[PDB]
Amino acid sequence: SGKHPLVQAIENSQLKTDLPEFAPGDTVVVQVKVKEGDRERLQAFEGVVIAKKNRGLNSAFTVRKISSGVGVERVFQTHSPVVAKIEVKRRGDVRRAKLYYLRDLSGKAARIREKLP
Amino acid sequence: MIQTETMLDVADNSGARRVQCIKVLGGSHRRYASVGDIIKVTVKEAIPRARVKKGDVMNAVVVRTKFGIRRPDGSVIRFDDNAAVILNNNKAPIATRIFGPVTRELRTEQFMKIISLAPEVL
Amino acid sequence: AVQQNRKSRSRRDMRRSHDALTENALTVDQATGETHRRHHVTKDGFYRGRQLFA
Amino acid sequence: AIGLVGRKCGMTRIFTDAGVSVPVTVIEVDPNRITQIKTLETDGYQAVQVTTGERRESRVTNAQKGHFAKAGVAAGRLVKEFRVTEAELEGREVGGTIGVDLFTVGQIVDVTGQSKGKGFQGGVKRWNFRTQDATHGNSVSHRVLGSTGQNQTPGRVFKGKKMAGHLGDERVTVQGLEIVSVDTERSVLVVKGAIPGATGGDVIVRPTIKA
Amino acid sequence: MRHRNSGVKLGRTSSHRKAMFQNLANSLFEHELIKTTLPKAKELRRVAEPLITLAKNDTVANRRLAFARTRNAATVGKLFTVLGPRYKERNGGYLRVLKAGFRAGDAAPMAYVELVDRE
RNA sequence: CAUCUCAUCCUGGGGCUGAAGCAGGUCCCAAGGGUAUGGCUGUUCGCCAUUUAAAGAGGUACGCGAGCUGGGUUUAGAACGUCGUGAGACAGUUCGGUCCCUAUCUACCGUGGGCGCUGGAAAUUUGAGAGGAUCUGCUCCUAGUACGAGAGGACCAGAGUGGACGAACCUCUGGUGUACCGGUUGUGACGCCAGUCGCAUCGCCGGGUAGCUAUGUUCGGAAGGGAUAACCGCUGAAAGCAUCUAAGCGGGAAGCCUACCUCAAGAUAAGAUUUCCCUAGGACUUUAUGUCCUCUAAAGAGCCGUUCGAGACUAGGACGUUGAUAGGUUGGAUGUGGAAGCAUAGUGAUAUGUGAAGCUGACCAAUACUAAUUGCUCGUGAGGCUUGACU
RNA sequence: GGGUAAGUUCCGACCUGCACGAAUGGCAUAAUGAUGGCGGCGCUGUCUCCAGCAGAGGCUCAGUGAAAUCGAAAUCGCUG
RNA sequence: GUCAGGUCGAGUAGACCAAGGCGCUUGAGAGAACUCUGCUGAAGGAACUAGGCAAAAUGGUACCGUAACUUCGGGAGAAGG
RNA sequence: AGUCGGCCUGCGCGGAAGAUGUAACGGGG
RNA sequence: GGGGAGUGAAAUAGAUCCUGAAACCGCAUGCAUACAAGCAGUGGGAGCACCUUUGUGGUGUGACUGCGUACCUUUUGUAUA
Ligand SMILES: [Mg+2]
Ligand SMILES: [Mg+2]
Ligand SMILES: [Mg+2]
Ligand SMILES: [Mg+2]
Ligand SMILES: [Mg+2]
Ligand SMILES: [Mg+2]
Ligand SMILES: [Mg+2]
Ligand SMILES: [Mg+2]
Ligand SMILES: [Mg+2]
Ligand SMILES: [Mg+2]
Ligand SMILES: [Mg+2]
Ligand SMILES: [Mg+2]
Ligand SMILES: [Mg+2]
Ligand SMILES: [Mg+2]
Ligand SMILES: [Mg+2]
Ligand SMILES: [Mg+2]
Ligand SMILES: [Mg+2]
Ligand SMILES: [Mg+2]
Ligand SMILES: [Mg+2]
Ligand SMILES: [Mg+2]
Ligand SMILES: [Mg+2]
Ligand SMILES: [Mg+2]
Ligand SMILES: [Mg+2]
Ligand SMILES: [Mg+2]
Ligand SMILES: [Mg+2]
Ligand SMILES: [Mg+2]
Ligand SMILES: [Mg+2]
Ligand SMILES: [Mg+2]
Ligand SMILES: [Mg+2]
Ligand SMILES: [Mg+2]
Ligand SMILES: [Mg+2]
Ligand SMILES: [Mg+2]
Ligand SMILES: [Mg+2]
Ligand SMILES: [Mg+2]
Ligand SMILES: [Mg+2]
Ligand SMILES: [Mg+2]
Ligand SMILES: [Mg+2]
Ligand SMILES: [Mg+2]
Repeated sequence: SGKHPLVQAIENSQLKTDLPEFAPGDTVVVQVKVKEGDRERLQAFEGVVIAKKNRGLNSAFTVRKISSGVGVERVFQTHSPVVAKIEVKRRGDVRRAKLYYLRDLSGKAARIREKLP
Repeated sequence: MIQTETMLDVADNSGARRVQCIKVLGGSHRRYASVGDIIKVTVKEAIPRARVKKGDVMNAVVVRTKFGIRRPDGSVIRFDDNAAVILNNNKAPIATRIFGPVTRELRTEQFMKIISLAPEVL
Repeated sequence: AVQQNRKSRSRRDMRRSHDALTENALTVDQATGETHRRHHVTKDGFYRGRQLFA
Repeated sequence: AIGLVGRKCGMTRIFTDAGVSVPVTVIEVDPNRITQIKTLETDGYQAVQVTTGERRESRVTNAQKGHFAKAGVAAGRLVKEFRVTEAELEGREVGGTIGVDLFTVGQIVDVTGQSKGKGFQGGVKRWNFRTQDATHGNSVSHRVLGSTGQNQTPGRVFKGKKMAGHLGDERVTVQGLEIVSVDTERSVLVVKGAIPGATGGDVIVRPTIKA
Repeated sequence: MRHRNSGVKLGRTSSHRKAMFQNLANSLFEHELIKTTLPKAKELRRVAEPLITLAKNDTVANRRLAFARTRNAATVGKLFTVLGPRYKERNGGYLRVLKAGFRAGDAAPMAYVELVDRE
């Protein structure tokens, strides 16, 4: 809503309608459409949301996982059709909006507390 | 974004631990090597009993960068390290084990083996 | 850093040919007959039929 | 070739069904009104003069008032000419309108606009000059030009020497852009890529001349 | 470049600038008519009018916000007892800025800032 | 930071070959573009390492210190070897050792004012001309074909994807974001508790909206036409033959002219089109675009104001009440991350609820609340003459 | 020979010492040195390659008001 | 040469304050290049350069631990945790 | 049906590549 | 600081006071000057203005045009950069 109404009307015709309510600190599974040529399949990318940007069609969220000993960060565009599905496994209890400090912790130090009703 | 003097982790079992890029190949005045680019390296650290010795000038291919790869949908994929895989004189991977994940930009005829041996292909 | 010849008086005047001043925009106020600078308050505190410091 | 006059409304993205994200610029196209047609017998060249937008009547001089009243159009905020050919002038006529449906999806176009003005700029920003060393005994010259010539032959500075000066705010054409969408109900073009200027600036869209 | 940027500098650090506009707003709320330089007067709108908008509703949290932005207890009292109630149904525009010639020692252009329904 | 030459390093076009193909050797034409990063050394050079299509040769005060540096060399200190009785010295070596100038003129890069342009004005333009750009790799296909004993391995033509360079832009990815939010140390103050301000590099730390920006994103060097270089000709005499040449007719290059982009009528040859404005009286002779007096003040321009994604100042763009130009207000969006107060639990630090709350520069949209005035100045009164055409 | 992918420097050797050498001392030496040379870890805008921001000048306005220089100037280019 | 308070502090270091004294005798705008002085900076990390010049970095207290070599004192706050 | 190739000479041709701009008739020509 | 008035033979003899030069700096009038390249003059020369005259006159200016690289010193020789 920081844009002109015409840009808004254009970018609102392609918003996704069913997105889960996730916040930074939540562990999520993102299904990603992969094309190995003619084959179409889903890949699961599971990790902690460390950043979440709210811009309507320009929204995004960063997910950090630790695969095979190596840290991987993936930024997903929320309304991209390659994001087939987002599933919230567990919710975290953080005190900031960006958990960039997790980039410098490992293992026991990088644990996030679980949010409980 | 690998340039000359960058140090890389070796993402295979060829015997090297640390390498250092001394040339970005494929064009005059070429500055950087991204994931999938071929690189001239020198071996800085090696395991004691290996096929690769410290001081060897070799080829390698970049498989992980901290700067990240763009995807057509607008995504970035970043890794916590820079990693390369040593190759032959004719640009073929000399490894039998790949460590850590890799990306699908390596899905070509020459690097098929790297994909087949990787524990995870992002 | 410095001139090699003294500049003639004619070139000095030709340089100053752009130095002239302009008059200001003055209007006669109708509520006081006064002359003031346009869009400015008068020195008596009047502006467009309104008074400051009665 | 006849084109459109629009306004850069801003940038967005369009997601394709295959997941590709496409950076796009939205051009708002108030339907252009043909004010004049220039032919060979009267002007010495063929062109279509068109107006778009609106201008309040107190900002329209009497000359332009009569020039718009001769045609059957209302005063716009700017008037522009397009150099055309015959057989590109068949159903064109004064008082007619040239709308957004003159373009097709996938058609390649050139967009002309006025680039953003950066004011007075030095060699580094304006000519990609290299800076001198920041700290190795370097004196008070880091972003300066360096040498501007040679010694006593020629004993002058050559014309076209790249120096500091005013940068930007020029007329720029980007060729080879693709029409991503033609919304005729919103009177909007959506083109792939970046177009010169700031949001709200005037842009000319023409069919590509490279062909 | 300065494209779309808001705010002034006036040859002061941001601490000095914040302090000086605090002082100016206190002075204006106390006298309701002051004479200052024209650029200072034009930036004083963006500082002093949100204070009145804040003082329209009288809560302890609002009075504490007003004190944090003015650090003057008499200014807060006057905002919430006089100036707030006065401009209750006025939608902005509580200040009036009028150009007032030039300073003698400076030739700096001047302006009067006054409150709208004062006196 | 350059600019030129061509005796060409690559790329382009050819002749010959001890030219099978691939690849070379050599000569001719060709200066459009391009033409490494490092280790050593004060080095230029050179050697080496690894690239590249290539890592050209030169001129320019061995281009460039009123642009930078000061490692070498060539002041004064000191030492070694050597020479000298010595003061001292060097076919030498070693450690250390102040780099001034606010730019008048020319030049150059930008940006204005004046006047001119055969009455004035507001627009839109033509293009004489000028500048910019001009590079190239690899893969696939043709085709494992032509060629070759095999090995190997094409021309021509097509498609794709790169490097370097350039431009624009900020949707994305990031950076910054000292007027946005939060945490926290010390100290002082607000009477005090609470709350929250000042100062400590923005105190420090963590995020971050616009704008700007690259490392981000898109685009560019496409195709064509004309005249040619070397070269290849056709027909053809001089010279019964031959012969590209004398007559005549062709082909032919990254080069030339166009073509693409930008500027451009101070192009004084000052161009074109559309529209708009001005139609009053007298007197006096120097009898002529003559002078003075009265009446007139247009189209429009400027001053001034609110301003701007425009800007050093300018200029340029928008608006000035019959108005959204700026601010404010309202709503939204965003960012931050759970305000204060109160309650509750706890010995307390603290936690929870009220409530994703509170606050939120620069954004979007509405909204005359504040400020853009009632004005003034400039710009005139139908635009000389001579010919020729229509009238 | 070592060190580096690559070392005119460095270190260890060799001895062909142009032209070392024993109180103008020879060869070593713990500690010490704002001492000379070389190498490494960390760290970095030193750099690739620069971007943003803050303050102070620069710029505009008001006030005050220098300097060196200077035969006189109606003070362009190119080729000679 | 003398005096020299508070909080914390080993301190006459330092941060903020008291008593006391001051705002440094041109200002106002604007917020271009360029210069100076700072702050931050993706990826890399000496490839810079004559030379890591300059910057960045380290940094307190207690405890553990500390090599070669040595003139037996050191080295040594070695290093590091 | 004239043709061949030797001399001696007048005037021409090639041999003939450079760096700011034609630039080796002062220029137009 | 000045304008009058007054004094004085005189006040552009008024105290920065006899005379009051030049450089240098104003204002007024006439003519020239915004398509044109250089030691700034010289030879010619239209036009305009003002005086006068019945001028083949005078005074100012100078469109256009041919020619034309200061002076001194020192030198074999200097526009000499
Ligand atoms: Mg004069
Ligand atoms: Mg200095
Ligand atoms: Mg400096
Ligand atoms: Mg703004
Ligand atoms: Mg100042
Ligand atoms: Mg501060
Ligand atoms: Mg040649
Ligand atoms: Mg070298
Ligand atoms: Mg030189
Ligand atoms: Mg030296
Ligand atoms: Mg961006
Ligand atoms: Mg940003
Ligand atoms: Mg308290
Ligand atoms: Mg203090
Ligand atoms: Mg708001
Ligand atoms: Mg708080
Ligand atoms: Mg070295
Ligand atoms: Mg000796
Ligand atoms: Mg002896
Ligand atoms: Mg002796
Ligand atoms: Mg080294
Ligand atoms: Mg001249
Ligand atoms: Mg010359
Ligand atoms: Mg102290
Ligand atoms: Mg960095
Ligand atoms: Mg980093
Ligand atoms: Mg180096
Ligand atoms: Mg170097
Ligand atoms: Mg240092
Ligand atoms: Mg430091
Ligand atoms: Mg006298
Ligand atoms: Mg006298
Ligand atoms: Mg003239
Ligand atoms: Mg002599
Ligand atoms: Mg001599
Ligand atoms: Mg002579
Ligand atoms: Mg002389
Ligand atoms: Mg001279």
